[PDB]
Amino acid sequence: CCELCCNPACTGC
Repeated sequence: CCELCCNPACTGC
């Protein structure tokens, strides 16, 4: 998770 994206690629917010 980066900020809002908790996907296994940081592209799922």
